[PDB]
Amino acid sequence: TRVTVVYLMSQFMPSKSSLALANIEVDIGDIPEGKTVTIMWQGKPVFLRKR
Amino acid sequence: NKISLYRSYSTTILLSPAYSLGFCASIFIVIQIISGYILASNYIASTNESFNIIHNVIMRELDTGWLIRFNHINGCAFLFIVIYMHIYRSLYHNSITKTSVWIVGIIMYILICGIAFTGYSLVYGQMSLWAIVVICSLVTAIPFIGNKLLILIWGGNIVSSVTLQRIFCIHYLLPLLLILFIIIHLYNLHNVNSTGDNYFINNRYDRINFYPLLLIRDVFIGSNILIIYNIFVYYYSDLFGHPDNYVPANPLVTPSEIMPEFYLLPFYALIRAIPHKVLGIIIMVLFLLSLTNLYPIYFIRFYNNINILQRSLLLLLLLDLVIASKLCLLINHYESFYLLLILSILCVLSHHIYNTSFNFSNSI
Amino acid sequence: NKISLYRSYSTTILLSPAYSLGFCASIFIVIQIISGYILASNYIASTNESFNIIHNVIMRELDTGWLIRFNHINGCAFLFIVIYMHIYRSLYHNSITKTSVWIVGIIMYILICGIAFTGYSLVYGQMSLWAIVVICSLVTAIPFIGNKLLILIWGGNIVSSVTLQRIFCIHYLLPLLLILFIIIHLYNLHNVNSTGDNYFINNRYDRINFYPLLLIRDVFIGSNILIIYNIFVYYYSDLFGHPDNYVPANPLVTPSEIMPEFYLLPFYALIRAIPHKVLGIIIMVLFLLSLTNLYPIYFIRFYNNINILQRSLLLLLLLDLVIASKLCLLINHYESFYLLLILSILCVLSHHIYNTSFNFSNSI
Amino acid sequence: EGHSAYVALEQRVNTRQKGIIQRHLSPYDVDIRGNGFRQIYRLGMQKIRYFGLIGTPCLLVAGAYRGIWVFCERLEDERYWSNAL
Amino acid sequence: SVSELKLKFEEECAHHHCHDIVKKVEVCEESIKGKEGKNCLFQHARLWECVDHCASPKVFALLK
Amino acid sequence: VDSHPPALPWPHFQWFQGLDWRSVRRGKEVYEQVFAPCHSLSFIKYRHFEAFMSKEEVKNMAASFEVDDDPDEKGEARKRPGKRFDTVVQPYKNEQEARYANNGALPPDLSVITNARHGGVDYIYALLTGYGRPVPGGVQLSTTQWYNPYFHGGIIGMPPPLTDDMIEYEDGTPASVPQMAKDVTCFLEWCSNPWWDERKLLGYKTIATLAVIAVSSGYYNRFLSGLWRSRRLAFRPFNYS
Amino acid sequence: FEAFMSKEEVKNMAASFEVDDDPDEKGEARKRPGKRFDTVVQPYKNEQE
Amino acid sequence: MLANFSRFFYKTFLQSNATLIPLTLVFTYXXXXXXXXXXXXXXXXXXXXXXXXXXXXXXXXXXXXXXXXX
Ligand code: HEC
Ligand code: HEM
Ligand code: HEM
Ligand code: HEM
Ligand code: HEM
Repeated sequence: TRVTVVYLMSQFMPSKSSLALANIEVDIGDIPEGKTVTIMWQGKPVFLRKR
Repeated sequence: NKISLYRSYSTTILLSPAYSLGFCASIFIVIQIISGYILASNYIASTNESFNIIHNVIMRELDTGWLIRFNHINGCAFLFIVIYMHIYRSLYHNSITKTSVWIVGIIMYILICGIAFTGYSLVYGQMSLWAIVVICSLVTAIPFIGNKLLILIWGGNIVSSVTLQRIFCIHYLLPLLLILFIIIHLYNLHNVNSTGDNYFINNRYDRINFYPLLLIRDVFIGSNILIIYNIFVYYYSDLFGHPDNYVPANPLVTPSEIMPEFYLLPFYALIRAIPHKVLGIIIMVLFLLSLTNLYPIYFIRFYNNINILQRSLLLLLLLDLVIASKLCLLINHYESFYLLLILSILCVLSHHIYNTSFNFSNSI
Repeated sequence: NKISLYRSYSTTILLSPAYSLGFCASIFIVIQIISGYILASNYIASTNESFNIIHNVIMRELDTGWLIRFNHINGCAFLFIVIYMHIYRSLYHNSITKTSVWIVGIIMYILICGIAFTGYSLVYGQMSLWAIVVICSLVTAIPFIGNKLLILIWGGNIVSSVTLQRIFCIHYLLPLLLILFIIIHLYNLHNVNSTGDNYFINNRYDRINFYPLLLIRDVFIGSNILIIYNIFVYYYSDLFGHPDNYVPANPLVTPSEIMPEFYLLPFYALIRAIPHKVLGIIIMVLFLLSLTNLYPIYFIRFYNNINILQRSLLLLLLLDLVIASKLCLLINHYESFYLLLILSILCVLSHHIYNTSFNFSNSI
Repeated sequence: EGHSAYVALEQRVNTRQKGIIQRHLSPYDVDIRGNGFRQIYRLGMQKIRYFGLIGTPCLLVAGAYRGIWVFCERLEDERYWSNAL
Repeated sequence: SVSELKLKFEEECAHHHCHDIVKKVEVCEESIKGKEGKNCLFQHARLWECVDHCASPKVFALLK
Repeated sequence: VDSHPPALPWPHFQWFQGLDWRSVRRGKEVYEQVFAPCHSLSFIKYRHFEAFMSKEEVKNMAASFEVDDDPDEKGEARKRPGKRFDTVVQPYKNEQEARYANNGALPPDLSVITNARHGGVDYIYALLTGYGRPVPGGVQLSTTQWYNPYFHGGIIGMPPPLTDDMIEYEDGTPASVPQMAKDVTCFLEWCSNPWWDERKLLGYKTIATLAVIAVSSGYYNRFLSGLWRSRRLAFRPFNYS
Repeated sequence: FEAFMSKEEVKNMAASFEVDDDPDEKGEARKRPGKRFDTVVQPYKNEQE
Repeated sequence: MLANFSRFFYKTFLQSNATLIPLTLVFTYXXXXXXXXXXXXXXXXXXXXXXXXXXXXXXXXXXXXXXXXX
């Protein structure tokens, strides 16, 4: 019963694909001081600024 | 044996036309079931092509898919109107004494609220998306599991096609459980009979055959109610809706005002009048649980009569609920109305449905 | 009152392990309901996304979506196997005397055949599409209103997305009506009780309490049959299927051999063995209607006992049905098997279930 | 249970019972192995005899069908091997 | 290479376990000469089904 | 009817045994170097290869290709190196294009191929190692048709895809035609059923647990039946002359 | 538009525009004149544009 | 047989649900969930070890390193 409940519930967890786009990493050693760079992440464009 | 059909069940002569509200509610349940089954046979649940197939395929390619959709919307609205009148009548005539009928009714009310919410979600418009977002954010306040549970419910960090598919399946399933609970509702009522205008213990010589007199009365009242209902399906088809739901949902853009359907506003008010999220959730659960009559269980309790004071306070309850809904939606631009919203909510939370004989006793 | 729980229902002591087939069928109905509800929460019905959303989303994006799908498939197959064993036992022990139970069971059997067919239609593969086409070609043979009827069934001249969506709604809806019919089945049985190995009229001193002995026996037999079931789920997942259903549907190409699932093959045989399409339709309808016990109604009929000749003939009926299924599949290439196909079908149609006491009478 | 069709039947048909004595042992005083091998043997023999009886017509008809099946199968093999299709 | 061994095994199996099928397919080859619309696809399919029953597994055991 | 594929002992058709994963690696190599341009794997993504390949190897393999990106700020189309989450590259733009590059034939998608053919893995093996046989009499073969006795009808539009020493395996195993056929069949078995080992393992666990439950419940049923299996009856006699 | 216009006028209006067609023999892309059953022409390729 | 042991065992564990329930939970965990399940898992992993995915990945990294040195 325990494993069956856990398994039926696990059918409702996030899909592996959604777990692949959730985390991304950017290289901050490329942007110089005072420059803002735009990237893509989960559709919403993201600004990285060297404040 | 036609005679045996007439005498199968008998009731009191004091059934005013106000006792057809259950029949009207059943009519609108039937209309909802049929129109929803017709809609679901043309529906695809997915963020890509949900809003499109409602507005471009169902409405504009079928002969009267528009009429089906309008029937469904206004049937939900009128089902809630009739249920509210039904509850108000049952409170007026002290029908809390029909314990089993009342408890099944409250369960059915909760189910129908859930059905309405999950249905409104399926139109992947701006209002649907952001109502889901707000409700699920209220889910996030539970101690020690708000984020795990929220992720499980949504299937991710964001509403998506899997969320739409879950909602579609739940919306399809729940109304059938609702039909079963309606059957149980009527079974209990037949077991304990009806109250009428006044309560009397009548022998068989003072009761009348249910059929066909009350069936014909039900037909008459249902005909009038359907006239009133069709005056809205054909001439005010979006009076109960919000125009922002005719905009395809943008997860990046939030609407100016997020207002639920008019039959959920009271609940929304409870959320807005309680600054603490956990306290708001607790108050919501306690409210829904206190509408029932599950305690005391083994202590001896019985119900006495109802009086003019209680009926006047019932009118006050109605007033407070309506004002609370309106104010809850107004407070987004006008901060001074918080006083009146809180006052109305407080007045609602302290309304006596059952006068407890335990108010009077002595001390050891 | 635990004692009152024990004695609420009593049965005979002659319930051999063969009388747990109803419980096994209940287990598989539960499995199908749960698996189907989980699948539907991830399913989109269309000709552009259906096949893809099963093999690319359900079975590869979830942790054990493949396991859920295999459960659904093999649970359908084993439900049919157990139901056939249930029917065979009912015929062996002359359980047609339980008139209410038998009629409800036949209704449930027809409903389950419909559910299985509509579900198999949802995998928009080659076999699904072409089975739909063949069955509908059977439909269009109705005199007068056939062609129009077909259009209404398909919503067009071909199988399309709307066809898949209505099939999905039907597949979702029907199993719940099946649940209600199972409840009625059990209610009637508890009204008339179980036959057992032999029929006796027992007073309360000769009967035993149902709970918990028969529940424990049901658990034991259910665990054994679940072992057998799971052997197929994990190691023979595709044994009860045709590989051509893993090819996405191609309306321009017909498969070499169109064959239905093993549990519908007998019906298919009844169509291959009757050259005239209208005659085949009529004979299928008469076959289904004749499995029931709805005639005579107001003529006095009662049931006698069953004997060894009848049991041997029942075994012969099983043999003939199996042979007919295999031959109706084999006739596509080899035309000399029509002789044995027709012989087996004629033998099946001439099997006596109820021994007509009217066989013997005198003329005026 | 008192309002059931089988209870009604037993009340209509059977008399008011009298003079019946039943003895039951608690399962804690009964050995599960007590009558195991004897019952296994007896039931196996009974089922062997009974299935030998009621299975004979099916066996005979299956033999006839096997003859027909062999004939048709080899006829069709001969047809295919000679391009007579 | 394993391909040469495969061809050798196929020849051995054809001439030692499907000799009757070989004779039959040779017989049917003569029959279709001149006839219009006739082919030996079925007979050759039977031959190559018989041959691979014995030849194919052996080769399958010689590869990693 | 066509030739029935022989039944061969595959390592994953054995007791307590699963996919080889060495055959799967080598079959991935053969897929990359042979039939990547002709056939497609619509259901396989680069991150799926992180089962027999290392994370960095998968990352480099993904970056080796180009994928469509979101349109430019002016709406212009773009290309972008692939990532883990992107589906492998399609070989053809649309079916017509495919049919034009294969002389009217359309190479099917091989994502579930072993599940889509009768006797799947064997069939595929029997299909690939069956191309050089003599053509039967009375059969007319075009310039783009070949005789394969295992294909439906005996004539196929796929040129013999495998030749000896065509691919240089990384682990040094010689790439003969039967070896490469075995490796691609194992790789396609993995593609069709990427859950083989987990399925077998869950099967063993579930059967064991159900067996425990069955033994215990059978004992308890036998115990409870003891009350009735030993019941005794006695009838008080009448007074008869 | 065949609700306040005539069939011929709607046919000419539809034919006045160019609608994407199914690819040709060699793949690629084709465009064909509009017809009654075609949707009205979009003004932009994609949201960014 | 084992009369004294039977009495002791019954009086200790089986007489009360306050101890029988913990006993059955212990049996569930230590003798079913980490004894049959995990044991079959380990056995499966051990039999099929020369063909393991881990083994394949390790050999692959080794060969890649060896090729990179040329
Ligand atoms: C020259 C391009 C090309 C290459 C390289 C190629 N194929 Fe094919 N393949 C085709 C075409 C074209 C077809 C379609 C055959 C038909 O339908 O007649 C096909 C058909 C198939 C089929 C379908 C057989 C059936 O029964 O329908 C399979 C399986 C297959 N190929 C596997 C492979 C494998 C494995 C490889 C790598 C060894 C491969 N192919 C290499 C072009 C190719
Ligand atoms: C099984 C019966 C039902 C089915 C299959 C069903 C199905 C659907 C479907 C597919 C939709 C989306 C299509 C659309 O939005 O127009 C929908 C919307 C909706 N349903 Fe139902 N429904 C059922 C019963 C009910 C019931 C009983 C209610 C209760 C009032 C209800 C309330 C709603 C609401 C409020 C909406 C959204 C209204 C809107 O479109 O703006 N449905 N339903
Ligand atoms: C689906 C919505 C509902 C339907 C279809 C429904 C239907 C009915 C019907 C047919 C009756 C008997 C006829 C009548 O007296 O009007 C009835 C009576 C009653 N219902 Fe409902 N009902 C619904 C919701 C509710 C709710 C939410 C409650 C609140 C607890 C409720 C409480 C009662 C009571 C107390 C009675 C008996 C009143 C009396 O005779 O004194 N019902 N209902
Ligand atoms: C409400 C309950 C059920 C729901 C919601 C449901 C839903 C679904 C869905 C969405 C599919 C398509 C997904 C897939 O093919 O894997 C499906 C397939 C299927 N269902 Fe159900 N189902 C239900 C009950 C049943 C029952 C009772 C049966 C009969 C035993 C059944 C038999 C099938 C079959 C045979 C298939 C196709 C098998 C295949 O994919 O090859 N379903 N069902
Ligand atoms: C979903 C499929 C079915 C389920 C779940 C089901 C369930 C049950 C159950 C639980 C019982 C009582 C336990 C037993 O005696 O085995 C039963 C008895 C019975 N069923 Fe069904 N049944 C199904 C299909 C059928 C069908 C198709 C028939 C054929 C008309 C049928 C005829 C009977 C009869 C005659 C009995 C009583 C036998 C007797 O005690 O003499 N059932 N069924």
